[PDB]
Amino acid sequence: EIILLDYWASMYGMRTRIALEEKKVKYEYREEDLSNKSPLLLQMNPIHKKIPVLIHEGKPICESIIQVQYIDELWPDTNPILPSDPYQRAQARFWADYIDKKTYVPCKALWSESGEKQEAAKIEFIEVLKTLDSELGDKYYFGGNEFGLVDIAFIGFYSWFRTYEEVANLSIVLEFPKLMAWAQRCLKRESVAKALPDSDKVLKSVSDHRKIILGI
Amino acid sequence: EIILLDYWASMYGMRTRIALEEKKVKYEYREEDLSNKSPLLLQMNPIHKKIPVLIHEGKPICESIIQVQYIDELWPDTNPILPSDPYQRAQARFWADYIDKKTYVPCKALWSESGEKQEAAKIEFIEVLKTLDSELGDKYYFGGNEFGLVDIAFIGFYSWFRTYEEVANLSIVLEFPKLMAWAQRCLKRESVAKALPDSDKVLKSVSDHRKI
Ligand SMILES: [Mg+2]
Ligand SMILES: [Mg+2]
Repeated sequence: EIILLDYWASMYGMRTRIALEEKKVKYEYREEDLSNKSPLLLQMNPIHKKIPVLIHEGKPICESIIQVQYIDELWPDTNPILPSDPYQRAQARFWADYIDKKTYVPCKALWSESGEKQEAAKIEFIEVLKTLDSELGDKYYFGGNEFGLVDIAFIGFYSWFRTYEEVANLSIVLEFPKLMAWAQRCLKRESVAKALPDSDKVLKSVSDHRKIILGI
Repeated sequence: EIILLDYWASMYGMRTRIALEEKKVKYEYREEDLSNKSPLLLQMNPIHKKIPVLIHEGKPICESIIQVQYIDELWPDTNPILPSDPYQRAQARFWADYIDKKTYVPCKALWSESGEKQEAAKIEFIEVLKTLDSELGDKYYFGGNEFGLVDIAFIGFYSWFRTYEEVANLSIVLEFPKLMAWAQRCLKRESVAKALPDSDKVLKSVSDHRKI
């Protein structure tokens, strides 16, 4: 029994959706209402009370990158996610940690705010894009020749690029062609295609939120 | 060849010192001047430009919990740090992540700030202590019956407890006897005793810093 408590537009939740599909395991997806958290969510993640929460045989695993590693360790011989070499594994973890640190808090403001908070977030996210663009270099994947941990860690953001361009006046698609080509590569995988929502859907939802909540 | 670029009072650097000693590997420790970062530190950690940096055969590994895992994966059969069970390993990673997230900012503020910022830091750190005390429960170690990753992740903070008490007017020693007993347990390991600086030394350094 595997249950995933998640929110459709969460790029962090998408990571775990992708990991599960890479391993071809059957699981139950449960959509959470962020304004009305389920008792199960509160019971399983009492410390943070956030999605995604992975429940395996009644036991919770919290934090998306920890979930992905857990899934890779349980089914290591089916579409291995992490590298086998300890140094390369450390580098994968580093870049996944980088993405989390630079985006989870300082980038929610990209769509949920206007004014100075949004402006600060724009500067931060453009720096993230430049840094990852440089890290990718001319490789097919962040994992080198094969799809890996860091690819999973960032690909969900692709479904938000059009939103960031429209609500935060960012230029992403035309400015980072290497990243766009990388995303198109990843999108061909069934796990990724299944996990990522349509970009127009994300945009409509965020626009509606901004109109209703921010009056913008 | 193993080089560790570190700062003596960094509780994050202490983690990697402890892991290295747990594996009994020989390494070169290099003390960094935080106000004058070496060219080697900037070359090896261009993204964050912070200590600790572990250099192994000329290749950098950054971030202390990633360093500890790296060390454990290179020498897994000598004093294993992480659990062998994947679920237990996920929980260890969770609590190490919790510690990093909740402390990295509000513990700098404990000693480097005053006023509302320091008061806010005090509330956050007391919450951390209560949460970890609850998680430890009646176990000998965060790792259960044996010293493990989460123990390594938090034990360096012990060397700062006196500082937090004195500069932030916190009560820790009298309020968390289970955590105090846990720290005494950890201190019996040579790796931990070697890594943790004297509590009074940390306080003097911080006091001088606050004045100047
Ligand atoms: Mg690979
Ligand atoms: Mg153990």
